[PDB]
Amino acid sequence: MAHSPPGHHSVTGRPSVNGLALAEYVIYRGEQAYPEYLITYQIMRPE
Amino acid sequence: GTILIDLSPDDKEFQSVEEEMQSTVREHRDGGHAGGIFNRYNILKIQKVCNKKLWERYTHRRKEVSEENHNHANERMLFHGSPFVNAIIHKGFDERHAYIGGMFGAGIYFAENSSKSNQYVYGIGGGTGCPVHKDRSCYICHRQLLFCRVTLGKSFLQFSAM
Ligand SMILES: COc1cccc2c(=O)[nH]c(-c3ccc(C)cc3)nc12
Ligand SMILES: [Zn+2]
Repeated sequence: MAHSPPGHHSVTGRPSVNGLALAEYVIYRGEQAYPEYLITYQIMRPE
Repeated sequence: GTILIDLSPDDKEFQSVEEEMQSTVREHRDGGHAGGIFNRYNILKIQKVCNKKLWERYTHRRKEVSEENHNHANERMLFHGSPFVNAIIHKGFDERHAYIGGMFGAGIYFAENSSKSNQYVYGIGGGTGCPVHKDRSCYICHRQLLFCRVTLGKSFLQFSAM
């Protein structure tokens, strides 16, 4: 696993071309996330 | 150890998580290649994940980060899709769960778009899709995503051409 940028604890990846795309985030220590909910689902075929 | 507690669909907590899933679906530039073709989900179950040890590991680090960032943890709720979901809920996140080739570095990746995380349920690029049908757009087989508490602290902003 890489290290965070110096002085930082994560990276925010922000799409600059697709205006409807939301951000993606990267952490470099597993201790900075807790798996709070487990969601079971199917994708639905569009009608 | 981890225990999983089912939420009732009549519970506001269930309904809030479902709405976060459904409202953050978007179209993807691969036309559905990795995650499938869909505009919405059928939510089958939502479980709360309870592990005292993992929670304490998380809150200890959150406190360290908050103090380094002038009393601001910058904590978010974000999606995570992974072929290692079964391992993560029991053992917690660690380096085995990182995306080594990710475009923002070798680290563990989370999304605001549920549909972005859905692209990783069957592996990077959707792998070969579901085990039973080898279909990245399978409408039959059940999938799992995590909705996670994530401490960002001071976050480096990287614009990306995506
Ligand atoms: C660019 O990678 C991602 C962006 C946003 C969300 C995720 C995400 O939810 N999971 C993974 C991912 C990638 C590789 C492996 C092995 C596991 C998860 N990558 C993501
Ligand atoms: Zn299938």
